[PDB]
This record gives sequence, C-alpha cells and structure tokens, in this order.
Amino acid sequence: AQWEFHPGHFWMRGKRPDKIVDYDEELQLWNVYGYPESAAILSNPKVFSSDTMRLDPIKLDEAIVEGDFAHTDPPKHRRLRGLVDHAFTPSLVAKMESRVHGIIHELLDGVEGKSQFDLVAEFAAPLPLIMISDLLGVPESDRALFRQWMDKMLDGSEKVLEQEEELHKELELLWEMRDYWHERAAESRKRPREDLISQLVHAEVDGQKLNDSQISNIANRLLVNGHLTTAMLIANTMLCLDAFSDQDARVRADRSLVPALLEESMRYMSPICGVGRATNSEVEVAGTVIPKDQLLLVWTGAANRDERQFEKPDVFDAGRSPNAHLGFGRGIHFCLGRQLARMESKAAVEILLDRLPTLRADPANPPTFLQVVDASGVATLPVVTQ
Ligand code: HEM
Repeated sequence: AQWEFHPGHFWMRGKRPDKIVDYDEELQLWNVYGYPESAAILSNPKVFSSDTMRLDPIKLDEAIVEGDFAHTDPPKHRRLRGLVDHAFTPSLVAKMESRVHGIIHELLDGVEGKSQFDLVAEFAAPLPLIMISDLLGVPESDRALFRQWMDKMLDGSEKVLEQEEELHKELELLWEMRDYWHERAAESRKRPREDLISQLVHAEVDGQKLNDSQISNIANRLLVNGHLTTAMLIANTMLCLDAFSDQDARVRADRSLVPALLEESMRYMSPICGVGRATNSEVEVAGTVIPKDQLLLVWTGAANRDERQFEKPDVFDAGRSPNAHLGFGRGIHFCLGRQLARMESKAAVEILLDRLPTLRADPANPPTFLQVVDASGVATLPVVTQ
C-alpha cells in the first residue's frame, strides 16, 4: 500500500499543497504545484525560459552545451528540435518497433531459472538502454560503457572550491561521452549506417545542419533522457499492479487497458516529476508575484494530483479517462521520445503479464525509490516469480 518516496515528494503521500506557489529561502528558488498554473507556465516559454544555466554560476563552456535543445529557447529551439525530429525517421522508429519483442524475450530468458530477482536491474533498466543504444547505432560491446556512464551520473545526481569540485566531476564525464560520439559521427560521415547518428550527420533543414559537437551533445541528451525514465515507467507500473490487485485482474482480463495503464502510471508516479524554468521578467502566478531572473521548479508530479484537474486524483485507475497528465511536459519541449517510451513500455508490460503470470513484489524485500529530487520512481524492485 504505502512506500518510501523521496522526502520532498509530498504529493505521493497524499498531501495537498498548502500554496500553489511558494519560495524556498535556503535554496533560493520557487516551487509551483498546481496543474492549471504548471500548464500555463510550460505553455509560455517566452517568459518561462528553459535556459536554466544562465542563472547558475559557473557556466559550462558553450562547446559542452551546444545543440542541447532541452535548455534552449525559441527561435533557436525550433531549429535544433526540427533537425533532430527530421533525423528520427519513420524507418528508424519502425526498426526499434520490429526489435523490441526479441529483446524483451531475450532479457526474460536470462532470468528464467531465478525465483527471486530485481526487476529493475534484470529487466526494466536494460531494456530501454539497449533500445536507445540500438537507435543511436552503438555496438553491443559498448552498452556496458553506457551503463557505467549512467551509473556515474546517478551517483552524482544523488550526491568556489566545491563549486569547482563538482565542475571537474561533471566535465570529465561529459568529455569522455562527447569524444565517444565524435568518433561515431566521423565514421558515419565517411560510411553512413542505418542509425540516428548517421541521420543526424546528414540531416539538413532550410538549409541548416549540425556539426559534430552539437550532434554529440544531442546524443548525450537522448541517452540521459531516454532509458532511466522509461525503466521507471515500466517498473513503477509493475509495482502499482502488484499493490492494486483489483486493477491487476482488470488489466489481465483486458489487455486493451495497457496503454491507459501506462498513462495512469505516468500520472500517479511521474518518472520526471519536476522541471526547471527561469523567469525572464516579473510574473504573477496564481496570487504570488515572482521576480525576474528566478529559478522556478514546476512540479508536474504534484500537478498530476491536482483535484481541480483530476477526479479522485489519489486513486490509481488503470483505465482512467480523461488523463491529460503532465508526465511528458507540455508545449514546445513536449517530450520528443514519448511514443518510443509508450511503445517500449507497452510491449514490456504485455509480455511480463504473459510470461511471468505469478510474478509478485518481494514481501521480504521492499522496493527502494530513486532518491533524486526530480524523479519519482522505483530504483530497485525485488520480485518473486512464484
Ligand atoms: C517515460 C519516459 C520519459 C519521460 C517521463 C520523459 C519525460 C520528459 C519530459 C517531462 C520532458 C520535458 C522537459 C521539459 O519540459 O523541460 C521530456 C523532454 C524530452 N524527452 Fe523525454 N521522457 C521520456 C522518454 C524519453 C525518451 C525515450 C527520449 C528519447 C528517446 C526522450 C527524449 C526527450 C527529449 C529529447 C526531450 C527534450 C525535448 C525538447 O526540449 O524539446 N524522452 N521528456
């Protein structure tokens, strides 16, 4: 029934926010919790900028953030995202679709003799890492390297002298990743393959193109945005199914519900539950006037429990309609990979139900939750096969 969430994620413990907007004196930032406010904010990029680092001293060199459109505003955002969407071709997308079943089955074969395991480590996490890697065109040998990379990034996210300390740590890993992708981009310029790096290298739009530094930073962004949130979606869903057994029977009796189940999992336990914005001018949100050049955190996780928007918000309802949650954001930064996340997670859940029909969450070994402030979800999920 009840679990051990990040201490900041009060909405997961059923608490309504005391105020729609408030200010954190210690961290010197603003929080927004309401759904219609969060939605208006995300829809208003010209006052609520995604260029958060302009507030944060010290700044990464331009070559390091070059092309990362998740932190860019229009008009440059429109151009960068345009080139990357062009490179996400219908061919590449269908290729991932045609592969997803075989990869799921291969993973599940690797635990066919185990009675107890961690669903995250054995399945929910490797599946989207393998899919995003395959998309980008990475050899099989290198996906261990990606695992190590993400592990490093999570350890830091969980954890002027110390201002420079953290700087070195972050840069040394981005250097390594950038150098990896530059080599891929260079190879694919000479001999293009059937993958996203090759499409990013040849993408041309009116009639702009990307250089290898931009391409490398884009690949890094897709990598970090891709797999861990998808892993949490899959694992959070199986956890919810385990805890709400009526919904479990409901879904097993009606496999048509799985797409709506995943959307309800998105809403109820949001893998990304907060996104950062910076204000360009003075604004009034709800009642509160927020000053210029302020960091604002938009808590999509909390907004997804807002009763002004959702009837019975703290009920998990596997067939919930309507369900316009903010799990993938809203507006111009609307999650670029959401169809891929939905495709992967649907296939994972469908096959889990069929192949491990007596699967249950390990009662002797409770789930651990990711202790990262802006992600709500399972870090480990011990399960038993019988
Ligand atoms: C359950 C899975 C996922 C969740 C919950 C998720 C969530 C989000 C959210 C909330 C945003 C918007 C952030 C903001 O407004 O500041 C976003 C953006 C993005 N996501 Fe996802 N995402 C998921 C999967 C993926 C996947 C699989 C990919 C790539 C293959 C991906 C790539 C991106 C990219 C590139 C953006 C940036 C779009 C932009 O700024 O224009 N995401 N995602």
